[PDB]
Amino acid sequence: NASKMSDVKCTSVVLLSVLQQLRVESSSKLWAQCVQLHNDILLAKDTTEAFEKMVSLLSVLLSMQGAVDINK
Amino acid sequence: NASKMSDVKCTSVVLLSVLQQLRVESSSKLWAQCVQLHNDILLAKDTTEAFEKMVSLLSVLLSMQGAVDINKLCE
Amino acid sequence: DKRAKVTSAMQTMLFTMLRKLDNDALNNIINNARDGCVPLNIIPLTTAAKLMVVIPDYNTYKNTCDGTTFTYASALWEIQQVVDADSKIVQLSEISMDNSPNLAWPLIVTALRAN
Amino acid sequence: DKRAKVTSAMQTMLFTMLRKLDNDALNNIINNARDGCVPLNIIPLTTAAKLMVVIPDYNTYKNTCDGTTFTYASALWEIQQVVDADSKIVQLSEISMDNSPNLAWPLIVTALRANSA
Repeated sequence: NASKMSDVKCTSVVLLSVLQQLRVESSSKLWAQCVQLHNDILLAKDTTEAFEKMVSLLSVLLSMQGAVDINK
Repeated sequence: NASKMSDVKCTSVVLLSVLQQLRVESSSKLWAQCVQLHNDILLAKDTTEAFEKMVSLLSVLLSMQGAVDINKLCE
Repeated sequence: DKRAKVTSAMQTMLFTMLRKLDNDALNNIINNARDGCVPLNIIPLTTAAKLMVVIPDYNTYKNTCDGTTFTYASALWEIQQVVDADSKIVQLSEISMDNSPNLAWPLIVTALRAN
Repeated sequence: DKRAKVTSAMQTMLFTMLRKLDNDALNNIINNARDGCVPLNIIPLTTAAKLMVVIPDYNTYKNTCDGTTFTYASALWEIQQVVDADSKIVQLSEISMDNSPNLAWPLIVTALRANSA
C-alpha cells in the first residue's frame, strides 16, 4: 500500500507537468483547479483519497479533445 | 533493467519540480542545465544513461546547502 | 521538434505509470476514453454533482447505462438527459439495438453523482 | 501553511522513489549527502571535467580517497586541490591517519573526472 502511495504521488506530478506542457496554465481558473487537485494528492491521507483526486485530475487531460492521442 | 525505466523517468519529473519550487532561477544556466538533464532522462532508451543523468540532476538538489534536510526526507 | 519528442516521452511514461497503478476507477476512465467515451467536465466527487460524458456508440451505451443509472469512474450517476449530436433530446426507449442506427451519434449524457 | 506542506510531501516522495529505484550511483551520492559529504556544484559526466565535494571528517576521507583518487558517484576522480576549513591548501601527503587530528575539517576536494561515464 505505501509504495502505491509514493507511485500515485509521483504520477500526479507527471500529470500536472503534462497539463502544463499542453498550455493549461494560460487558462487560469482551470489551472488553479488542477494545482489544487495535485496538492490534494500529495497531501492525501490514504490511497482511497489519492486515487479519487487522481480521477478528477486525469479527467482534465481526458476531456481535452485531440490534445493528446490516448490510443498512441 | 527495462522494468524500472518508467519509475526513473517519473522521478526525474518530480526532481525537476522540487528544484523549481526551490526557486532555481529560470534565466539561470543551472536551470537550463537541469531542464536539459530532465529532457535527456525522458528521452533515454536504457537505464544506464538515465541513471547517469539522474546522478547529475540529483546533485543539484544535494548541493543546495540547508535548502533541504536530507536526513529528515529519508527518515 | 525537440519539445515534441520530450512531450511524447513524458505522456507515454504517464500512461505507463497509470497502468502500473492498476486502480479500478482510473482504469475505467482510461479504457472509456480509449473508446471515445470521454468526460466534458472535471469528474466530481460529491453527491449530486454534475457530470457530462460523450457516449460514442450503442455498445458503449449498453456497457455503461442501465435504466437511468450511468456507471463510470467506479461510481453511479443518475442520468438526467441524453441529447444527440443535434442537441435534441433522445428518450431512453429510442436507444435500442435495432433503433440505434437511426440516432444522431454521438450522444451526450448529463448525470448527477449518486451516493 | 499548505505550500510548505506540499513541498515537504513532494520532497519526501522524491526520496522514497529514489530509494525504490535502488541504483548504486544514486544511493552513493544520497548516503554520502546524509553523512555531510555533499557536492558543491553539479556533478559532471565527461572525462577530465571538474567537481567540488565537502569531505566532512577523516572517516569519510578514508572511505572515499586513496592517493590522488576520489571515488564518488560510481566514478573515479583525480584530485586537483584539497582545502581545509581555514581555506588553506592541504598537500595530499598530510592527510594521513597520523596527521588527521591536526587538520581543520571539513575539507573541500576539487577533482576532475578520470574517465567518461
